Amino acid sequence: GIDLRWKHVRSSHRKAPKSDNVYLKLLVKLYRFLARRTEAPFNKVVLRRLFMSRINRPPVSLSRIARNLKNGNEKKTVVVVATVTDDNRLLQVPKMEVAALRFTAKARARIEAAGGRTLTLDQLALEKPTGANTLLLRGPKNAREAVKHFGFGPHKHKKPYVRSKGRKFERARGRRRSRGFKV
Amino acid sequence: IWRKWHVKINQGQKRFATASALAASAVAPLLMARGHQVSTVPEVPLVVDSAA
Amino acid sequence: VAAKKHVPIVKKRTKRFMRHQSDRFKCLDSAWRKPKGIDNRVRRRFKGNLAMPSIGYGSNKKTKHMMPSGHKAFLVHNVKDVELLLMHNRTYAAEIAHNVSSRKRIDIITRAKQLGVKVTNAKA
Amino acid sequence: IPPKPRKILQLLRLRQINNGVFVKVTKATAEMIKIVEPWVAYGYPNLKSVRELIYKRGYGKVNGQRIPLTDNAIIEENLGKYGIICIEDLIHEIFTVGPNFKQAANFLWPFKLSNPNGGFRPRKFKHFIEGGDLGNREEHINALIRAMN
Amino acid sequence: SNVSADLIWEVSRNYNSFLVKQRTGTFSRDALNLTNQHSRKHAGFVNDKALGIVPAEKGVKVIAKKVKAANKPASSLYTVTYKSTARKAYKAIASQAAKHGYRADLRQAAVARASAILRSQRPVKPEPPKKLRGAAARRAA
Amino acid sequence: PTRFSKTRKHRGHVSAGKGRVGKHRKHPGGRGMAGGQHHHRTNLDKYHPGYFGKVGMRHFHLLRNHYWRPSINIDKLWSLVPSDVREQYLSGQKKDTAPVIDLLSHGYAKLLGKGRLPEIPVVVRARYVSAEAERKVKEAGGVVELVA
RNA sequence: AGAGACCGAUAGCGCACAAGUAGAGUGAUCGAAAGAUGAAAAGCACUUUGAAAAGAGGGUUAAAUAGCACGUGAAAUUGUUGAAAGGGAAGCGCUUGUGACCAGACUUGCGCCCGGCGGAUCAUCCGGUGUUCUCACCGGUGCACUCCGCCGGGCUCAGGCCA
RNA sequence: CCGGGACCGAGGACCGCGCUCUGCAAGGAUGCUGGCGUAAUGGUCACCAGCGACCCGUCUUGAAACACGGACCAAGGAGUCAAGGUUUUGCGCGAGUGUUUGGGUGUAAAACCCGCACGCGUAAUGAAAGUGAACGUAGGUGAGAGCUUCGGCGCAUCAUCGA
RNA sequence: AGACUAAUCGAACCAUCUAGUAGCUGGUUACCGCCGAAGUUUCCCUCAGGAUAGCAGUGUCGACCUUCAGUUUUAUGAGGU
RNA sequence: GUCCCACCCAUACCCCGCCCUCAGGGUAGAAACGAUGCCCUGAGGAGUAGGCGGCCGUGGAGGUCAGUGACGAAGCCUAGG
Repeated sequence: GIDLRWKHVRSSHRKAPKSDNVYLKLLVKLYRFLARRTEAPFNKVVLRRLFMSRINRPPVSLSRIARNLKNGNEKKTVVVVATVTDDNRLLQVPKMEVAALRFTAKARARIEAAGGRTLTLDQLALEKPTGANTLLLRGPKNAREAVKHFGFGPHKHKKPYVRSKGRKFERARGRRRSRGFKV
Repeated sequence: IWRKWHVKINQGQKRFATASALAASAVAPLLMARGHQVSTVPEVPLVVDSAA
Repeated sequence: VAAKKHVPIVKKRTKRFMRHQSDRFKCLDSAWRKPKGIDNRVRRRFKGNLAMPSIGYGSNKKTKHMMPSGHKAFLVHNVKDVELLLMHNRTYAAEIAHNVSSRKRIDIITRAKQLGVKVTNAKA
Repeated sequence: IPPKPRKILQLLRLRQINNGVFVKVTKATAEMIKIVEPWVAYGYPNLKSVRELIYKRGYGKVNGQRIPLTDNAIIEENLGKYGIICIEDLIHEIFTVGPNFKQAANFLWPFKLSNPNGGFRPRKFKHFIEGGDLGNREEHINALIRAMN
Repeated sequence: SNVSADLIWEVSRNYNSFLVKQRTGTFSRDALNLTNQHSRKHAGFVNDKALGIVPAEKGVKVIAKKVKAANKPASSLYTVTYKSTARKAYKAIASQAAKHGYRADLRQAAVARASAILRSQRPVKPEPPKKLRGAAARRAA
Repeated sequence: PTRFSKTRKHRGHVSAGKGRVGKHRKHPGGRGMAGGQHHHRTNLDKYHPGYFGKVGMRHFHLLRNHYWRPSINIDKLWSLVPSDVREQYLSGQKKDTAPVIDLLSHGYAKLLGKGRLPEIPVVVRARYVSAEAERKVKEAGGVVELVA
């Protein structure tokens, strides 16, 4: 006997992509080699984010990129391991160079129209193998419809499951002191 | 008889796949690996000068 | 020809793990089945009963799948298949399928002798 | 085993039968040992016993792994910053309680000993005074170490 | 581009017409495959540079791949036949594969495969008659 | 595809994963929404607070066409003009001509104002307009006119 | 009328057959079982024992281990022949012993020296073609202390089982 | 410091730490010799011998039970399908997205192409008439991976004060 | 006499609605590997039954955050066996 | 009743071999690799109700082995491997 509390406990994070894209398999091979034989911490972070599922890689927009291009960051390279989406609100697009997993049709056109350049994760390793002069970005993880229903309960101010919305659907008892109580 | 026989798939995905298959038809190593006998053809994108 | 030098082969077991209570009823085959009874004496590992198969009975990875000669069986069906063993004659051995005709059986044996490949079932 | 004495045995790194560790006696640790009386036996080691144990059963914790210590390069690589570079220094630190006793003692993996050669007493779950084996026996623990080592 | 040797291995890694998979091991019936194993290193039909040896009536016949004419398969093989001497054939094959950096890792396998083919064209000795151990009493009558 | 599902892994195990003491009987607890006020109250109050009761006055023969008026904010107003013409105005090459946008032709009735507007005069023709939206378009040199 | 990622004689309609038939009930009504010799009957002439049914010879056939109880013919249960055990149950697990029967493996390989036989052709050079542009093939030139195949003798090394 | 006995031989060019330093017992066994080359070693089956071994399935706090079902064999025999929800995984496009009610065409229940409407999403709140989202570089403070001209800039997310 | 009404009577026989409902008995079909329980809280014409919280598995993300603990020592409060 | 020597054996403890699970490392100016591969190092393994992963068989459909067969396919019997 050994009197242990835990035994044969597994890991908690993904160790390989679940997708079977052939090109993504090549991209993992490149960065798995780079992370082993390079001291730059930028490479290790990029490798793990390639394994993540779609809900853990939310899209980023052109506006969010322009927000972080101030206060002395006009000359750095933006790297986003996700999709990049055009924003209809932004009227004037600044000049930038972006390395992203993929672009929408309109986002690519407007970036190069202003005088920019669109890169690729493989070209990024060829130009900046150590990731010097770069900044990483993420999308809003919690900005999803399904997240608003999480942890429903009294005094929580969450969103209920209703087949429609109107005065005939819920409200009434338990939502106003005029009919019994309130929550 | 009212079980689901047919299926529905997006027209965007249909066009993606038929374009992928055409690209793989120009690769000679892939042709051999599928069991074809192309050891005596001049060019793998074979074209005939409209004699037919 | 003789095979490569290898470590001695140990089996760890020879018996066949017969099924419980299959020696008293003719409706039960001898193939092993896991007993799921709530109060079965075999499932509870009582002393003096049949043993149960475990992963601890496995064989060495070095000598797995090899017959006492030292080779590994490979099923062949015609003379074109046996030529696949040209470069493996000290590790693999040929075996003719049971549905091969008698005429094609002697054609294969003749070809296999040129390459030095051992044939397990040739005396016919 | 009751829930409170079990937790103390976990903090002393004694999770298996016939294990052994070194502890320096203070008021903070004397009360912990007194709680688990009917589970342990302890005493005062001498020079020979500590010398034999390190040579024969000495293993070190390296990156969370049990690496047997057979070369002086292993000890220096992990205890060099505290001034210990050879296997004789490790013995010196343990036997004469030094400023870096805590790091040296925690480096050694808990010892694993076999059952005694001559056996125990007729009933081994009384106190040493009554005629058992568990409890404090002062210098008489050296004889038990010879058999179990 | 969108096609390379590495990509073709990804597509054909799991199944292809040349695969012979069964218990105790897997094999490949490929013309440009030495040792007849299924691996990226020995898969002739995917790599740009490959070697192959086929037995002739008297000696060995060696075919190689010309990287310049990949899209023209009718004229994409450089073939030559050696039927002079065992030692002379050995030297030519090794020089063909390890003097100008054309798959220098295949030097050892090409020579060994040629040695086996020539060994198989010799006359065969007669096998000694079989004996009996327990049926000797039966056949004594 | 039934070849890979959990019912195939239950072969050979008695009770098929439903338990021995509780034997998966026909309909314990009732059918549908039975017991809403008696024995399913605890679930129906932690979630769905407000199932029971009456609120508000009723409307006979409601016709939804009387209440059709989709709205559009002001920061998306410039997206209505085509791209080729749009870039000319923002770049600053016209300098003497103003566009007249017809919201009804694009399927809108009310012009709300939420974001910001660049300093180029425009003309907006809408059925309804908010109080805050009228000010922002007016201080940019433009004017809004009701059209019915 | 045309079809199927449908069933293949305990399945598919109750019915692949003289099936809403045979049969049960006063009546309304209830309602089965049952496909396959061989390519062709060529479906066994004649003799003999027997009261007869049938048997033994002899015939047809590629086959009667297909004979109208007929393609293939499993299990429960039974007969004959062979082997073995048994003082109020039998069966089973671990480990030897006796008797019967049996699969493997080994029976040579490489190299060197001497002797004998047979052949065209080893180094070198010239011409043509191909190719990874420096590596090769073909024709000619060689012509016996070189190269190749076989045979005989001698030597070193390795090779099966139990100790 | 000298004797006696038992069990074991994992690894497969060199590399390292050392010593008694022409070498070695120092990061895992080698050397010499004999009989036999087949039923001898080994494997299967039957029987005798030593020790062990209560009938399965099920409900139950508790089953070998004087608790129930089970004479034997062959074939059949039990979590399925549709509509509507929900979370997680793969894929296409992305402020948009969905061809197939329908039309054109066809080697014809396949494949290919086209568009007006419409569905969900982009704006909430009140019983209702109604009204309808920027003081600031889209705010201030404390933590934050990563980057950096070394001064600093600070994604996601957590808490808190404001508009 | 609750007797008799085709071997059927405290309400005949035949087909259909009908595969009538069951908080109640019985059964529920190949192998290996890893983790591993509960009979307790609140409400119900509730007590052979359900919802709710607890114990359990799997999928993950944020850092490898240096944070933590069924434990001892030191300082300082409460209790009525 | 009390004290003292020697000795016997558990699936428990120590050392060694082998199987699987988990964790941490090495492997491209590629003479290179079922990269889902190979090499080095450490610890652990009881289990009803229940959860997840990997594999083996049966009836059909698309592709492929230029697959076997009247010189004998499928099926059945067999203290023969």
